Amino acid sequence: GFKQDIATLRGDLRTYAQDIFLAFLNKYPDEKRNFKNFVGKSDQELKSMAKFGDHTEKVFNLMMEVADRATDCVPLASDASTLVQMKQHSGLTTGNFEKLFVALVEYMRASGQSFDSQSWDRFGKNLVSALSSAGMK
Ligand code: HEM
Repeated sequence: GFKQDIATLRGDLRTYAQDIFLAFLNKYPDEKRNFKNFVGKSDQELKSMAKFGDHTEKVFNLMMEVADRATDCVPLASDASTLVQMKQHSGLTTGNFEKLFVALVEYMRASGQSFDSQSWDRFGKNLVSALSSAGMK
Protein backbone atom coordinates (compact mmCIF):
# COMPACT_ATOMS: atom_id res chain seq x y z
CA GLY A 1 0.00 0.00 0.00
CA PHE A 2 0.73 3.72 0.40
CA LYS A 3 3.28 3.31 3.20
CA GLN A 4 5.22 0.63 1.32
CA ASP A 5 5.15 2.76 -1.84
CA ILE A 6 6.83 5.57 0.09
CA ALA A 7 9.53 3.07 1.06
CA THR A 8 9.85 1.79 -2.52
CA LEU A 9 10.26 5.30 -3.96
CA ARG A 10 12.74 6.34 -1.25
CA GLY A 11 14.79 3.21 -1.96
CA ASP A 12 15.63 4.50 -5.44
CA LEU A 13 14.59 8.12 -5.12
CA ARG A 14 16.88 9.82 -7.64
CA THR A 15 15.70 7.43 -10.36
CA TYR A 16 11.99 7.61 -9.49
CA ALA A 17 12.07 11.38 -8.93
CA GLN A 18 13.64 11.98 -12.34
CA ASP A 19 11.43 9.48 -14.18
CA ILE A 20 8.20 10.72 -12.61
CA PHE A 21 9.11 14.37 -13.15
CA LEU A 22 9.93 13.59 -16.79
CA ALA A 23 6.55 11.85 -17.20
CA PHE A 24 4.93 15.03 -15.86
CA LEU A 25 6.84 17.39 -18.18
CA ASN A 26 6.31 15.13 -21.20
CA LYS A 27 2.58 14.63 -20.56
CA TYR A 28 2.06 18.37 -19.89
CA PRO A 29 4.60 20.18 -22.09
CA ASP A 30 3.20 23.64 -21.32
CA GLU A 31 4.22 23.19 -17.65
CA LYS A 32 7.79 23.96 -18.77
CA ARG A 33 6.53 27.56 -18.61
CA ASN A 34 7.50 27.11 -14.94
CA PHE A 35 10.88 25.44 -15.65
CA LYS A 36 12.59 27.45 -18.40
CA ASN A 37 16.01 25.86 -17.80
CA PHE A 38 14.55 22.48 -18.87
CA VAL A 39 13.27 23.57 -22.31
CA GLY A 40 14.74 22.19 -25.54
CA LYS A 41 16.33 19.14 -23.90
CA SER A 42 15.81 15.40 -24.30
CA ASP A 43 15.26 13.20 -21.23
CA GLN A 44 18.87 12.00 -21.31
CA GLU A 45 20.14 15.58 -21.50
CA LEU A 46 18.01 16.57 -18.51
CA LYS A 47 19.26 13.57 -16.51
CA SER A 48 22.81 14.84 -16.97
CA MET A 49 21.92 18.40 -15.90
CA ALA A 50 23.01 19.23 -12.33
CA LYS A 51 20.06 21.51 -11.58
CA PHE A 52 17.54 18.94 -12.86
CA GLY A 53 18.71 16.15 -10.58
CA ASP A 54 18.95 18.51 -7.62
CA HIS A 55 15.49 19.97 -8.26
CA THR A 56 13.75 16.58 -8.70
CA GLU A 57 15.48 15.08 -5.67
CA LYS A 58 14.54 17.99 -3.41
CA VAL A 59 10.93 17.94 -4.64
CA PHE A 60 10.49 14.24 -4.12
CA ASN A 61 12.39 14.23 -0.82
CA LEU A 62 9.77 16.69 0.44
CA MET A 63 6.84 14.97 -1.32
CA MET A 64 7.72 11.69 0.41
CA GLU A 65 7.84 13.42 3.82
CA VAL A 66 4.41 14.99 3.22
CA ALA A 67 3.10 11.56 2.18
CA ASP A 68 4.74 9.96 5.23
CA ARG A 69 3.22 12.50 7.62
CA ALA A 70 -0.27 12.03 6.13
CA THR A 71 -3.02 9.96 7.77
CA ASP A 72 -5.12 7.85 5.36
CA CYS A 73 -3.63 9.89 2.49
CA VAL A 74 -4.69 13.21 4.08
CA PRO A 75 -1.70 15.56 4.39
CA LEU A 76 -0.96 17.77 7.37
CA ALA A 77 -2.30 21.30 7.09
CA SER A 78 1.16 22.55 8.08
CA ASP A 79 2.67 20.82 5.04
CA ALA A 80 0.03 22.34 2.74
CA SER A 81 0.80 25.79 4.17
CA THR A 82 4.53 25.32 3.60
CA LEU A 83 3.93 24.34 -0.04
CA VAL A 84 1.68 27.35 -0.67
CA GLN A 85 3.89 29.91 1.10
CA MET A 86 7.12 28.75 -0.56
CA LYS A 87 8.47 31.66 -2.58
CA GLN A 88 9.28 29.19 -5.37
CA HIS A 89 5.54 28.42 -5.62
CA SER A 90 4.23 32.00 -5.73
CA GLY A 91 2.65 31.91 -9.15
CA LEU A 92 1.09 28.45 -8.99
CA THR A 93 -2.51 27.24 -8.93
CA THR A 94 -3.94 23.90 -7.83
CA GLY A 95 -4.25 22.68 -11.43
CA ASN A 96 -0.46 22.53 -11.56
CA PHE A 97 -0.39 20.10 -8.64
CA GLU A 98 -3.29 18.05 -10.03
CA LYS A 99 -1.37 17.49 -13.26
CA LEU A 100 1.75 16.41 -11.38
CA PHE A 101 -0.22 13.74 -9.53
CA VAL A 102 -2.14 12.60 -12.62
CA ALA A 103 1.25 11.97 -14.23
CA LEU A 104 2.58 10.22 -11.11
CA VAL A 105 -0.45 7.93 -10.90
CA GLU A 106 -0.23 7.11 -14.62
CA TYR A 107 3.47 6.32 -14.21
CA MET A 108 2.71 3.94 -11.33
CA ARG A 109 -0.13 2.27 -13.28
CA ALA A 110 2.16 1.74 -16.28
CA SER A 111 5.00 0.31 -14.22
CA GLY A 112 5.30 -3.40 -13.65
CA GLN A 113 5.17 -2.84 -9.88
CA SER A 114 2.34 -3.14 -7.39
CA PHE A 115 2.09 0.52 -6.47
CA ASP A 116 -1.13 1.45 -4.68
CA SER A 117 -2.16 3.75 -7.52
CA GLN A 118 -5.55 4.59 -6.04
CA SER A 119 -4.02 5.80 -2.76
CA TRP A 120 -1.71 8.18 -4.62
CA ASP A 121 -4.66 9.45 -6.62
CA ARG A 122 -6.50 10.14 -3.35
CA PHE A 123 -3.38 11.72 -1.84
CA GLY A 124 -3.09 14.09 -4.79
CA LYS A 125 -6.75 15.09 -4.53
CA ASN A 126 -6.54 15.63 -0.77
CA LEU A 127 -3.36 17.66 -1.20
CA VAL A 128 -5.02 19.86 -3.83
CA SER A 129 -7.93 20.35 -1.44
CA ALA A 130 -5.53 21.23 1.39
CA LEU A 131 -3.58 23.59 -0.89
CA SER A 132 -6.85 25.36 -1.76
CA SER A 133 -7.78 25.57 1.94
CA ALA A 134 -4.41 27.23 2.66
CA GLY A 135 -4.94 29.92 0.02
CA MET A 136 -3.65 28.49 -3.26
CA LYS A 137 -5.74 29.77 -6.17
C1 HEM B 1 3.78 18.04 -3.67
C2 HEM B 1 4.32 18.64 -4.73
C3 HEM B 1 5.59 19.52 -4.68
C4 HEM B 1 6.63 19.52 -3.82
C5 HEM B 1 6.87 18.59 -2.61
C6 HEM B 1 7.55 20.58 -4.22
C7 HEM B 1 8.74 20.91 -3.60
C8 HEM B 1 9.63 21.87 -4.06
C9 HEM B 1 10.92 22.18 -3.46
C10 HEM B 1 11.50 21.47 -2.22
C11 HEM B 1 11.49 23.16 -4.18
C12 HEM B 1 12.88 23.82 -3.92
C13 HEM B 1 12.79 24.73 -2.70
C14 HEM B 1 14.14 25.28 -2.31
O1 HEM B 1 15.06 25.30 -3.17
O2 HEM B 1 14.30 25.73 -1.14
C15 HEM B 1 10.59 23.50 -5.26
C16 HEM B 1 10.80 24.47 -6.22
C17 HEM B 1 9.97 24.82 -7.27
N1 HEM B 1 8.78 24.20 -7.57
FE1 HEM B 1 7.88 22.76 -6.43
N2 HEM B 1 7.02 21.21 -5.32
C18 HEM B 1 5.82 20.59 -5.64
C19 HEM B 1 4.99 20.92 -6.68
C20 HEM B 1 5.25 21.83 -7.68
C21 HEM B 1 4.49 21.97 -8.91
C22 HEM B 1 3.24 21.15 -9.32
C23 HEM B 1 5.04 22.95 -9.63
C24 HEM B 1 4.48 23.38 -11.01
C25 HEM B 1 5.00 24.39 -11.70
C26 HEM B 1 6.19 23.46 -8.90
C27 HEM B 1 7.04 24.48 -9.29
C28 HEM B 1 8.24 24.82 -8.68
C29 HEM B 1 9.14 25.87 -9.10
C30 HEM B 1 8.85 26.79 -10.31
C31 HEM B 1 10.18 25.88 -8.24
C32 HEM B 1 11.43 26.80 -8.20
C33 HEM B 1 12.08 27.09 -9.55
C34 HEM B 1 13.33 26.27 -9.66
O3 HEM B 1 13.20 25.03 -9.78
O4 HEM B 1 14.44 26.87 -9.61
N3 HEM B 1 6.28 22.75 -7.71
N4 HEM B 1 9.46 22.70 -5.15
